[PDB]
Amino acid sequence: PRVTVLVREFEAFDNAVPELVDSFLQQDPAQPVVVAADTLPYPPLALPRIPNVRLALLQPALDRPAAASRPETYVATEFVALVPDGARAEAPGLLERMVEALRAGSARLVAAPVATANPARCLALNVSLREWTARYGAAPAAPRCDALDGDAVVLLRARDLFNLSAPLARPVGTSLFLQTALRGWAVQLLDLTFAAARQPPLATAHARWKAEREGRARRAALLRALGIRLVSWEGGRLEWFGCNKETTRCFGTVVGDTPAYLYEERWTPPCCLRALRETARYVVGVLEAAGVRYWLEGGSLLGAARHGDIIPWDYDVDLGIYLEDVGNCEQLRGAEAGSVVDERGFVWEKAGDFFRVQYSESNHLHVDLWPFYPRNGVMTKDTVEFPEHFLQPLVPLPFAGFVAQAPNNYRRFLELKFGPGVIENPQYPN
Amino acid sequence: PRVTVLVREFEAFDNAVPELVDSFLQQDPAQPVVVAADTLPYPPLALPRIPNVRLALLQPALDRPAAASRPETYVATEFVALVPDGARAEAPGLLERMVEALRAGSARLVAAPVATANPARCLALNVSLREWTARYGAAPAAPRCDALDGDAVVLLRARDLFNLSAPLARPVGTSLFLQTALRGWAVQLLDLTFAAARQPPLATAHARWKAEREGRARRAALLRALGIRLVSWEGGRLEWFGCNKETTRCFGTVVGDTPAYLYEERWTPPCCLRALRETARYVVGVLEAAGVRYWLEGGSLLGAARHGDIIPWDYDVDLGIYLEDVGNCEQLRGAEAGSVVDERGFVWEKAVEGDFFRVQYSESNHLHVDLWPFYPRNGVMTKDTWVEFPEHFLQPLVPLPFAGFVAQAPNNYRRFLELKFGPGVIENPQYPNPALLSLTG
Amino acid sequence: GPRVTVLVREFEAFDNAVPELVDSFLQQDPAQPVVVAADTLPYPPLALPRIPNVRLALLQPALDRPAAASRPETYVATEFVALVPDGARAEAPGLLERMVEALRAGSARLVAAPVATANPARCLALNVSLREWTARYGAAPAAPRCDALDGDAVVLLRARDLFNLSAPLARPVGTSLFLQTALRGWAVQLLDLTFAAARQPPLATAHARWKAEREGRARRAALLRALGIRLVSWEGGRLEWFGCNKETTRCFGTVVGDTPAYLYEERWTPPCCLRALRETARYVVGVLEAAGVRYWLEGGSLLGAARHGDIIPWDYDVDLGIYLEDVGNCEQLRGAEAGSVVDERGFVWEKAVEGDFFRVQYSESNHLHVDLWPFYPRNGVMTKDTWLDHRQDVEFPEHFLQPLVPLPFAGFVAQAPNNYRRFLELKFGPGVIENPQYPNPALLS
Amino acid sequence: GPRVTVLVREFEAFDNAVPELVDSFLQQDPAQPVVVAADTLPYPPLALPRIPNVRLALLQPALDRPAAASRPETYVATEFVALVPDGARAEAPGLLERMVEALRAGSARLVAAPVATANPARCLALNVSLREWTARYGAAPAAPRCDALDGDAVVLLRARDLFNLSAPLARPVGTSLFLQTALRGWAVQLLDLTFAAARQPPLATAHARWKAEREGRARRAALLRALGIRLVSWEGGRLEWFGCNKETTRCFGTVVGDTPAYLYEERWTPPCCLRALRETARYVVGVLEAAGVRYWLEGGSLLGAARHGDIIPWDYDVDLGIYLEDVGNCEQLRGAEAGSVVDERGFVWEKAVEGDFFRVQYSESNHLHVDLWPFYPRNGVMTKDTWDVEFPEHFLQPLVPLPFAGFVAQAPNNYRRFLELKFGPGVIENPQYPNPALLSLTG
Ligand SMILES: *[C@@H]1O[C@H](CO)[C@@H](O)[C@H](O)[C@H]1NC(C)=O
Ligand SMILES: *[C@@H]1O[C@H](CO)[C@@H](O)[C@H](O)[C@H]1NC(C)=O
Ligand SMILES: *[C@@H]1O[C@H](CO)[C@@H](O)[C@H](O)[C@H]1NC(C)=O
Ligand SMILES: *[C@@H]1O[C@H](CO)[C@@H](O)[C@H](O)[C@H]1NC(C)=O
Ligand SMILES: *[C@@H]1O[C@H](CO)[C@@H](O)[C@H](O)[C@H]1NC(C)=O
Ligand SMILES: *[C@@H]1O[C@H](CO)[C@@H](O)[C@H](O)[C@H]1NC(C)=O
Ligand SMILES: *[C@@H]1O[C@H](CO)[C@@H](O)[C@H](O)[C@H]1NC(C)=O
Ligand SMILES: [Mg+2]
Ligand SMILES: [Mg+2]
Ligand SMILES: [Mg+2]
Ligand SMILES: [Mg+2]
Ligand SMILES: [Mg+2]
Ligand SMILES: [Mg+2]
Ligand SMILES: [Zn+2]
Ligand SMILES: [Zn+2]
Ligand SMILES: [Zn+2]
Ligand SMILES: [Zn+2]
Repeated sequence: PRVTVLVREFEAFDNAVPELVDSFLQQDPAQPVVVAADTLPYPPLALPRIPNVRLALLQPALDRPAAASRPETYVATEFVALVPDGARAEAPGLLERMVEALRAGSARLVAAPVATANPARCLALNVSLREWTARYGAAPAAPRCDALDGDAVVLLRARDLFNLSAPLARPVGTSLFLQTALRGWAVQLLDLTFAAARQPPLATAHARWKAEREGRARRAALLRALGIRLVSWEGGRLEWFGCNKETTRCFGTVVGDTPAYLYEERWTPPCCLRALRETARYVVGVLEAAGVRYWLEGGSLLGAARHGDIIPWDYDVDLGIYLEDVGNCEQLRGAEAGSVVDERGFVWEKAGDFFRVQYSESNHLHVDLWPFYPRNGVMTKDTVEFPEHFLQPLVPLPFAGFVAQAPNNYRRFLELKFGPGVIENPQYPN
Repeated sequence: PRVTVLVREFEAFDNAVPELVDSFLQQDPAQPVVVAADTLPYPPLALPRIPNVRLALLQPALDRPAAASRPETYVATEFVALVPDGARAEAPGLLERMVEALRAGSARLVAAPVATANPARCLALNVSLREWTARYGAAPAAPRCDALDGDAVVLLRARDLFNLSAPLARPVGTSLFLQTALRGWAVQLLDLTFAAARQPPLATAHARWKAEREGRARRAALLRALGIRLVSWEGGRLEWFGCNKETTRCFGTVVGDTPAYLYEERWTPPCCLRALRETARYVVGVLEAAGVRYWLEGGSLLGAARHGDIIPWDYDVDLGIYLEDVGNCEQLRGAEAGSVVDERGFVWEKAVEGDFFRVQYSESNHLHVDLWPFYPRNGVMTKDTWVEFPEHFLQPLVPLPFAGFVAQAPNNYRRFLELKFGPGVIENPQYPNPALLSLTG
Repeated sequence: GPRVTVLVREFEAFDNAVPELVDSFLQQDPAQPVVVAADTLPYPPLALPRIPNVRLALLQPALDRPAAASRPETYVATEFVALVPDGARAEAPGLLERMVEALRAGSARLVAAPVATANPARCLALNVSLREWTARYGAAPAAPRCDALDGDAVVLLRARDLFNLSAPLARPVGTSLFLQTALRGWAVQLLDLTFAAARQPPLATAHARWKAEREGRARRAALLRALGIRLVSWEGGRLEWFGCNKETTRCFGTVVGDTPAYLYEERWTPPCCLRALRETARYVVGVLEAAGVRYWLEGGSLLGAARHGDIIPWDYDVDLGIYLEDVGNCEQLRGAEAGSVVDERGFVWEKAVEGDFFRVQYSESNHLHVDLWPFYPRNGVMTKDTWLDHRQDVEFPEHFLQPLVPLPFAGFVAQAPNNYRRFLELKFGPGVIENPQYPNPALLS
Repeated sequence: GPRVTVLVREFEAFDNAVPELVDSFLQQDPAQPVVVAADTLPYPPLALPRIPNVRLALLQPALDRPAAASRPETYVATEFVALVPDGARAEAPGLLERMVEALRAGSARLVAAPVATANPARCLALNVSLREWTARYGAAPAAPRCDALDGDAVVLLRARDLFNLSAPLARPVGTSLFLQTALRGWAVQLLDLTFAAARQPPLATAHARWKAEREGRARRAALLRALGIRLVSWEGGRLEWFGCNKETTRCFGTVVGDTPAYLYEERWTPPCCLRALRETARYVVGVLEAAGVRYWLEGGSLLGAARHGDIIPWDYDVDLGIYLEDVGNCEQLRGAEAGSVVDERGFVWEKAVEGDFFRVQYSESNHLHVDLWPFYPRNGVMTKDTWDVEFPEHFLQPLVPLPFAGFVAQAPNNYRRFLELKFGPGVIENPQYPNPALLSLTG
C-alpha cells in the first residue's frame, strides 16, 4: 500500500510546505513525496535532499528533456494523495485507511477534509462544454459528491490522475473536479480528518489578501483556457469569465454565416448571449422612448416563440421597424451621417438597407434593425415581403428577459417565413 | 513512408496550409501530414478527411486524454519534416533526398531553404543559460551551422524532436535552435530548395503587420519563459527581454543573502547588470561633479581589478566615500532627511540601520549602489557600524576601469584587496557552486 | 495494479549492456521506474536517459550527501522490485506483471525468471552454517522451488523483504542474495518465463570476458570472507576454500584466556584451520614414528579422539605426549633445541619459551601448531619439571603407557594410552567424555 | 530520563580503556545510555556490563542480521549523542548536562569539551573544497568558535544531525566528522569544560602508540581517498598528498570523449594531477631553453597564463608551440622521432601517433603530459601541415615573458590579441567553469 504525497497548491511567498513534508517523513522516513511547481519556488523551500523527496518543475526549459515536466514520471506508486498546503500528518496510517476506503468503495476518488478554517464540503457539479458552463449546487447524495469546496487530501490511482488532460492545473480544487465530474467519476468524502499545520501559512491579513488575489487570477486563467465562460450556483450567483463591454466578443469575425464556436462543436458563449440580451433590451427601450414601431424578426422572433430567448447557437438579434418612424429617434438620424457612439457606449451605424447597433466600440455583438414600409397592404423593403395585417396589432411576447413586441398570430407568421413546424423542430448544429 | 510533414508556423486568419498539404499529397497520396495548432484554426482549414492527415490540437482540454496534447502521439515515422507555411512540394523525392543527406552526414538536423522572399540563412548561435544570453552571428563553417534565419524545411528524427522540452513552441525558428544549439547539435543547410506557394500567404501590408505583431509577442513570451534576457548579433544590436527603469528587478527581494538566480544555477541577469552599470556610472558622475571623494570598495573593487567589470554573479555595487564630503551633494543632504527621487529617477536613501547611503536605479527597480562613508582617526579610515584600513591607501587615489568607465580605486589596490579578502583573491574567484548551495542552503 | 521498480546491480563499468537493458524496459513503459546501483560513478559514463524515472544510486559515502543518498530503499517507492542482470533485455510486454501475479498466488517470497543467455539460471538447494563457516549447495529436491539459483535470472520480490536484509546489494548478488534468503528459510520459485538476451551482449571478446571473470572471482572471494564463509561445497564433493593455507596467516590470531576470538562470535574453529591442524598432526605423527619416538594423544586431542575420532570442533591446537629420552632420535627435535628449524615439508619446529615443550607449526606464515610434551618416568609415574597452569597438566602413572592402544584421530590411526577413559577422567574429571564444554566456562560457556 | 547517549568509536581492540570509560559514566548515572561501536567484535573481550543501557553496535554486514543492526541510529533513543574518545573519564557529575545547556543556548550545531590527555583538543579553521579535492586547515581566527578540532575532545550534537551525515562514524572520527560538518558550514564551539583522563590510560608504551598510529594513519589515508580529498594543507603549506605521483597512474586514467572522469564527478582537476603538470611543464621548458628550442605558451596554457598565471584549474594538459626548424637541437626530441624515449629523469618523449606533435609524459606510468606543436613560417604565416589554427609570424617576433605555473615562460607578443584570434573576443575576461548539468544533457 504505497502512496506518493503530491503537493501542488501553495504560495512561494508564504507556505507551510516544509512542515507538511517533515510531518509525513516523521511517520515514514522513506515516504515518497513530490512537490510540483511551475518555476523554482523562492524563497527556497529547502526540502530534505533525500532521494524519496523530489521537486517537479512543470514548465519547459532549454536544458531539460520532455520527461522532466511530465509529473507521471516522478510517481512510481499505484496511488497518489494530493495534499494542500496547511495540512500535516499526525496520526500514522491515514493514507493506508484512505486506500482501504478507495478499494472498498465504488468512487474513483476518496477525500479526507483538512481541519483548516475551510474544510472540504461536498458539492454537486454539472459541466456543459457546449454551453461553456459549469453548474454547482448542494450534493444530494453526500457524502458521495461530484466536487469539493475547501481543503482536503484527495487520493486516487495514479493511472486515473495522470491520464487526465490537465491533472495539476491550478487551482487543483477547481480543475480536478471539472475533469473528473465530466468523466462521470465520483468522490467519496470520508470521515477521516487531517490536522492543520501547527504554524499555518498566510497568518496575516495582508498575506491572505495577496494569496486570494493570486488565486482568483489563476482560477480565471484556468477557466478561460478550458472553455468555461460561466460558473453558476444553485441560488443564483453567477461568475463570469468571458467578454464584456470593454473587450472584444469571444468569436470575432464570422465567415460564411458560421461562427467559430460551431466548428468547435459548441454553442454561443453565454457572455456573448448576455451582451446580446442587454443590447436588445437597450435598443428596444430607445426605440420605445422615441415612439418607433418595432417587432421581433427572423431568428429572434423564432426564439421568442420557442423558449422566450435567443436561440442558443445564434449570434445576433433582428428587429423590424417602420421606415416612416426612423426620424423619430436621434441615434438613427445620426447613424445616417456616420457612426454614432451614444452616452451609454452603444454604436449605431447604417452601412445599405438596415441599421446595426453594436454593444460597444470594442464588442461587436449587434442588433440589426430592418425598416419596412407599407406599399399597398404588404410590408416591403428595397434590397422577403409579408402582409401588413400581421402588424395590426402587435402582441406582447417575452424575449431575453423583457416583454417584446411581436406580430400577431406569430406562429402563423413564423411558418410563413421558415416553413411548417419550425418552432417544434430546431435546426441543431452538428 | 518514413517522414511526417509537420506544420506549426502559420496564422489562422491568413495562411496557405491547404495548398501546402495538397502539394505533398499530390506527390504521395499516403504522405503523413500533421498540422499542429494550440486551438482549432478558424476559418476552417478544410484539410482532406483521410487517415494520414491529422489536425493536432495541443492545448489541454476538459474532455481529452493526456495523449491528445502530446505531439509525438500524432507521428509514427522515424523522421519529422518541419515545414513553414508558404512552402510547397513541387519536385518529387525531396523528403527522401533529405533523409539520405541526414543519414550520411554528422548533423542531427538537415534543412532546405524555401524559395520565399526570406529564404533561410546559416547562423552561429551560442546559448549561455548562466548569463541568460543568446549570442548569434555569421556561421563560420557554413553550410554547417547552429541556427537558421528565414524559411526552411527542417528534418530530424522524431525521437530527437519530441525529446526536447518545447519541441513546437512558437516561433519554431527561434525555440528549435535555442534547444538544439544548447545540446551542441548542428544543422546542415542542404543545396536543395522547396518552392514557394503559388498563392503566398500574408500578401498584403496589413496582413503582414498583423502576423509580425503576433509573432513578436510570441517570441517575447517565449524568451522570458525560457530565461533568455539578452539576444545579441555579433556582440551588438542588443535586444532586451528583462527588467528596466519601469519594472521591478528580475530577482526581487533577496533572502538569506543569496538571490534567486543562484538557486536556478545561473548568474545575474544581464539586464540587472546593465542597470547596475548605469547606476554606478550615474552615481560616480554625481559624486565627482559635487566634489565627493570616492573609491571602489569590496567586490566592486575586486571585480575592477580582476576584469574591469562587476563580478557577473554579484547584484550590487559598493563605494567608499569621505564622511566630511557628504554635505557637498544635494542628493546625499536630501537623503539624510528622507527618501529622495532625483531629476533622473534615481532614489537616494539614508540607511537608518547600517549607517550607509543607498542609491536605487528607480522607484520600482531596486538595483542599488551602496555608499560607505569613512572618516580618518589617526591615519586610519574607520566607521561606527559594521574592516578599517590605513588612510595612505587613499593618498592618492588611482584610476581603474570599471563597468564601462574609469573609476577611482585605492592605490596599491592589489595589496588593499589582499588585506581585505586574503592573498590570491584576484586570481581565485569564488565561482558559484550549485552543488554546495544545495547542501548548505 | 502492480508497480515494479527495475533495479540493476550486476554489470561491469568497462563493458556492459545497461543502456540497451534500460531502453528495452522504457520501450514497454516510458515512465518505468529504473534504479541503477553502483559503488562509484561508472566511467566511461553510462549515459542513461536523464529522465526522472531513471536514477543512479551511488552506494559510497560522500562528504556532501545525506545518509539516505546511499541507502537504495529510498530510491524504490514501489511494492515490488526486480533485480535484472546486465545482458538481459525486455522483449515480451508485461513480464514483470506476470511475475507479480505468480508471487501473489504462490507461497515463495521470491520468484525468478531465467535469462536466455549462455548460462540461464538453475534451481539449487542451499544450507548455510555460520557456526562452521560453511555453505553447502546441492541439487534442488523440490524444483522449481529452490533455496538458490546458479546463473542469470530476473528475481522479483517485495521491496520490504529485499531491503530488510543486511546486505541487499552486495556483489556478486547471485551469491550474496540467496545466502541471506536461504538462511532465513525463504524459497525462490523458478518460473517458466524467460527474458531475452541483449542483442549486443556485453563482454563480446575473449579478453573482455576473461577480465570480467577475474574481477568477479575477486568480488566473490571478498564477499565470502566478509560474511564468514570459509568453505563452499557442492554435491559431487567439490570444495572451494576461502580461508587459511600453507602460504597465509592463520585465521584468528593470538589466543587470550584460553578462548579464541571466534567463540565470542558464536562460531567454532574455521574449517580452514581444522584441515591444517589435521595435516600437521598427520605429518608430525609420521615423523615421530619414523624416528622411533614414543608418542601418545594428549589433552584435548585425546578427548576428541575418544568422543568422535577427531579434533574438538572449537579447539585450535593439537597435543601429544612423548618420552623425553626419545627426543634425540628425531632430527627435527635435535635441531629445535639449537633454534627454529624449517624442515623438508616447510613445517617449523621450535623448543618453546614457556614451559619445556616443543611446538610444530604448519608453516612459517601459518602458526597452527602441534605441541609435544616430553615426560620421563620417575618411579612408574610420568612427570616433567615445568608445569602449565591448567587443570589438565598433571602427573599420571606410567602403566597408562604400557602398552599404548590404537585410536582413530583426524583421519589416521593414532597411539593413545590404554584405558583412555580413565586417563581422561583422571585429568579432566568424571564424565568428561560425555559432557563437552568450552575451554574455560567462567568466561564463555 | 537521560537525554544524551555516550558513543565510543575511537579505540583500539588490542589496547584500550573503554571498560574504565563506560564504568565512569555508569557511576554517575547507572541508567546512562552507552553505545560502543565497532566494525567487528572487539577482541580481547571488552566485558561491558550486561545491562539494557549498554550496547555494542557492530557496523558490519552479516548474513543473520536485519539491515537495522548495522545502522548506528538504531542504537540511540535520545535527542543528543556525545562522541567520547578512549582515554577519557567521567568524574565531575553533570558534565553532559552542561554541554546540552551550552548547545541549546548558543548558535553552533556542535559543542565540544577537551579531555585532559597529553593531546587536548585544539580549535582549528577548515575549508573543504570538493571541486579542488582539498582540505585546508589553519589556526581558528574566532576561537572558541571553530570549524574543526585537533586532539581529544568529547563532542556533543543532536542525534538527528549526526546520523543524517553520510559517514557519521567513519574513522578516524576526528578527521571525518569535521570534514562533513565544515563543508556544511556548521561550527563547533569549544567549551570551557574538561573531562578527566582515564586513571590507567590506554596505549601507555611507545610500542603500543606506534601500532596505534600506524593503523590510524592507514585508516586516515583510506578515508581521504574514499572521500575525494587528495591534498591536506596546514596554513597553506605542510602539504600532505593522497593522489597520484611519478610511480602511479594518473587519477583520471584514460580519457574517453575528451571529457575526463572528474568532470562527471562535478569536480575540477585533482591537485596532484595539476602539481605533476606544473612540474612537467617547468622541466620541459627548462630542457627546451637549455637546448635552444624556441617555444611559446599555446592554447589553454597561454589562456591560463594570461588570466591568472597558472594552468586553468579544470584543464588536464599543457600545450606549447615550437619552431619546427629547432627540433634537431634537443636530443630527447631527436630520439622521439625514432620512437619512445625515457630520459634521465623518467620523462617519456614521443612523436605523435598521428597529428605531428610531440608528447612529454610525466613518467612511464603517469600520463599527464605536455604537447609540443611545431610550426614553421610560410611567408609570415605560421603553419603546421597537420590540423590549432594558423596565425601570423609577427606574434613571435619577439616573444615576451609571462608567469605560468610557478615559473616564467615565453608567450607571443600582444598575447591578448593572439588569444582573441584563437578563442574569440573577451576570452581572458570570461572564464566559464565546467557545467555538469550541461554535461548531463549533451553527454
Ligand atoms: C539531512 O541532510 C540533508 C542535506 O544533504 C538535508 O537536506 C536534510 O534536511 C537533512 N535532514 C535532517 C533531518 O537534518
Ligand atoms: C446536473 O444534472 C442533473 C440532470 O442529469 C440535474 O437534475 C442537476 O440538477 C444538475 N446539477 C446542478 C448542480 O445543476
Ligand atoms: C493511463 O492508463 C493506462 C491504463 O491504466 C496506463 O497504462 C498508463 O500508464 C496511464 N497513463 C499515465 C499514468 O500517464
Ligand atoms: C532525451 O534527452 C536527454 C538529455 O537531457 C538524454 O539523456 C536522453 O537520452 C534523451 N532520450 C532520447 C531517447 O534521445
Ligand atoms: C541440507 O540440510 C537438510 C536438512 O537436514 C538435509 O536434508 C540436506 O541433505 C542438506 N543439503 C545439502 C545440499 O547439504
Ligand atoms: C523493513 O520492513 C518493514 C516492515 O516489516 C518496512 O516497513 C520497512 O520499510 C523495511 N525497511 C526497509 C529499509 O526496507
Ligand atoms: C578559508 O576561507 C576563508 C574565506 O575564503 C579565508 O579567509 C581563510 O583564510 C581560509 N582558511 C584556510 C585555513 O584556508
Ligand atoms: Mg510561516
Ligand atoms: Mg444577421
Ligand atoms: Mg551588498
Ligand atoms: Mg588440544
Ligand atoms: Mg595448547
Ligand atoms: Mg590536448
Ligand atoms: Zn463572449
Ligand atoms: Zn534584470
Ligand atoms: Zn584458518
Ligand atoms: Zn592526480
